[PDB]
Amino acid sequence: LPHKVEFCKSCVISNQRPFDDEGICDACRVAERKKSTINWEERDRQLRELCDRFRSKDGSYDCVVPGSGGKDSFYAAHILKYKYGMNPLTVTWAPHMYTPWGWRNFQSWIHAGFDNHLFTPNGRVHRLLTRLAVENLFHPFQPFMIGQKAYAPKMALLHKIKLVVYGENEAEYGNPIGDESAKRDWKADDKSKIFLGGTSVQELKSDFGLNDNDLDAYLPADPQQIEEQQVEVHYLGYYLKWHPQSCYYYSVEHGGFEASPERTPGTYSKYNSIDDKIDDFHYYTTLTKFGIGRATYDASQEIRSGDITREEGVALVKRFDQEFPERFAEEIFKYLSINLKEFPIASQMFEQPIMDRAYFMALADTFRSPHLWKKDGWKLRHQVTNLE
Amino acid sequence: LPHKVEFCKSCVISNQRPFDDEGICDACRVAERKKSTINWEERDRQLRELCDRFRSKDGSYDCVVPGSGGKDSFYAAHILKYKYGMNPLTVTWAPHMYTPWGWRNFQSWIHAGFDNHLFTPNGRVHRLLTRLAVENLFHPFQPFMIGQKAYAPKMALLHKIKLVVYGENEAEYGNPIGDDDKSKIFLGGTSVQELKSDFGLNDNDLDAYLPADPQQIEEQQVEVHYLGYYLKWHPQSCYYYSVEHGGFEASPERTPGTYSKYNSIDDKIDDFHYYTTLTKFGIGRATYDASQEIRSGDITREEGVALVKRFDQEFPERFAEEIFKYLSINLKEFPIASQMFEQPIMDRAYFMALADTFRSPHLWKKDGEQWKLRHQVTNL
Ligand SMILES: [Zn+2]
Ligand SMILES: [Zn+2]
Repeated sequence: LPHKVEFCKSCVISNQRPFDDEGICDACRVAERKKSTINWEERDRQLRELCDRFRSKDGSYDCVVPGSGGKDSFYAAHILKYKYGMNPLTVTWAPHMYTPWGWRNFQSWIHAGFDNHLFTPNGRVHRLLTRLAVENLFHPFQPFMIGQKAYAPKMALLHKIKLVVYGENEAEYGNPIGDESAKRDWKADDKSKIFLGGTSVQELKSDFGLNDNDLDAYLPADPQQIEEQQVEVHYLGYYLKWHPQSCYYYSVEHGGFEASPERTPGTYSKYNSIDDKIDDFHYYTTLTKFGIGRATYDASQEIRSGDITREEGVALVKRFDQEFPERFAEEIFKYLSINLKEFPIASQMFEQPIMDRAYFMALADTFRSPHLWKKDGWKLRHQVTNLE
Repeated sequence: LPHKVEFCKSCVISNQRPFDDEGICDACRVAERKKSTINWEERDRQLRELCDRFRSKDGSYDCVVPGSGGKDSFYAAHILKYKYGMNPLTVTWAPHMYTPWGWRNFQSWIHAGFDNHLFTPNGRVHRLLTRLAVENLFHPFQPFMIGQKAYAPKMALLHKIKLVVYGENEAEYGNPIGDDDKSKIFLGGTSVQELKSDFGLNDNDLDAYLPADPQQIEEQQVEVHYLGYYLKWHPQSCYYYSVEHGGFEASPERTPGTYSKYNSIDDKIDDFHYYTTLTKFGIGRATYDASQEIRSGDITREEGVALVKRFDQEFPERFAEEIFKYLSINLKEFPIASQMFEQPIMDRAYFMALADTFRSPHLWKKDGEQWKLRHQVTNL
């Protein structure tokens, strides 16, 4: 039985996303606590000492910066190279489907002065795992994120680079390192012990025509090798005050970063996560499953940053959160389609291998919980509201 | 003093490209020798036990297939995986500038069932080295080719893969295998010493162009094989195969300087590459395409001659302006290197003037304001 929907009284987020005694999410408390307790000058000195520790004296890379060429990864790599005198190799786990602006931003990243190693996993395997994750979990990104989180550490192992810097805030407030990942390497020995897109590796090979090579790209970094090679993952948001709007204007100035030419569906923003077309369906699934769409996440980030008030947040959520993303829907349906030509085995496992709109909407219904949705000739039972 | 231009009597190529006693290029004789002496069934058997030797059982990659997702690299990876039961990692040294169809073909490659590791070198460094190679050698691809040739062996070392298979004919006919003072080493006609000294580069900027460590190659038993040794390589076959199995997309329009639509269509700078070879050697893209098709038996020397006469001297206008911008070394992106150039921002007039400085009078004669070739290939 699911929890009754309550909204946080600082941001516009709900308790459904996968609160304290004043009804405030941990996220608002961490942001507000950081906006008093953090001395950014002494964090700047810690960054300069970390760079001194790792900076390469020869012509080798001293730094791995993962990212898609979005405003955050652009800021991270650009400030590490041209302000802290680092030599980052940039590395990209490929999106499902490049947006035009997303591809231009990836190129602008490279053309700001960076080598880039882009890994694009087997497109057939990726589509099958994405379709399975949509069918089983209504979570297209589930397999993708397993590969993404593994990629940068594995790339540091391959190029024998020790330092990995993510252009985002730390996972644990106060700690610039993350290290938990070892539990991913164990998850194994058995058939139905490991899972991918809500399907066991055993049944992927058994029934969907996959082999162990098709899954090599998704395996986590070997923790023995990580420890052995002294690979350290750092979060640049620990060391530098991370402000998305600042990263946008910085990336426009120094890189020619291009915002989405039109408003991102489901939200009001134009420069948050704009490289992957399937991003649209990701926020539709979370909306369907948890009653909170993309405008909720964007407005919550902007309320904590101090760029908007909770009242403007509530107005934006009300206007945009329930918008369906039509622009790429048809390409995405084709991407999710498991045809006989490309998938001689896997295609037969699906009742409707070729996805259309009606099938996707029917599938969405099966993830729409009646404690969040009531029909109107659908509508949220509970929308975020302004404070009393 | 340069050699007087003679054309080969089998194909339509000249002796200027960087002949025997019947006036036949070595390339025509080697194609003739191959279409007689080669038992392709026995070459197929040799391929099957190259594959047996290297095939991986533990679900790791057992081979590296380099390429851009053009018809050849598509064929190589697709036939190795789906016919010879290999598990290739595909590997791409990025082009200067993706064509739209080129990028869609690279994606079609990945979506035919291949993991791909794409290396895109520092775009500023690449533009500066390409502009230098254009100024000094009239050879935009020179630094690109150094990096490209190094890439696949280095990738085999990184992923700890032993077998590298190029989707092309062998370099040496008959064998399928390939075998401190900064003012000594050169890149785009410029020494490493002067690149760092005067153009604002460091050792890291040039790391991507360094060759594979030969000690590491020998130690890890990395073998480069050429698939054209083992399989009868026919460009047009690779095209129709790649269309059938991958949705390979030809150029929507005829490639400038030639008649073809699916030979090397991924890099916009490919246009200027064939213009420079024409300017320096009197032979453009139609000469290379027609010569290949004459040896394959698909056209006669006379059709070749007609195609060279109509297409070889075409200037590639479609991407000219984007390429001039690509070669432009502005102050924002190159605060140091920009000042080294008399005209940092390239335009058409500067490119044409620079071309003139490479147009040798033993190959080109003026006719009013139109350059014409002193010697064009003839039917004979
Ligand atoms: Zn909150
Ligand atoms: Zn010849």
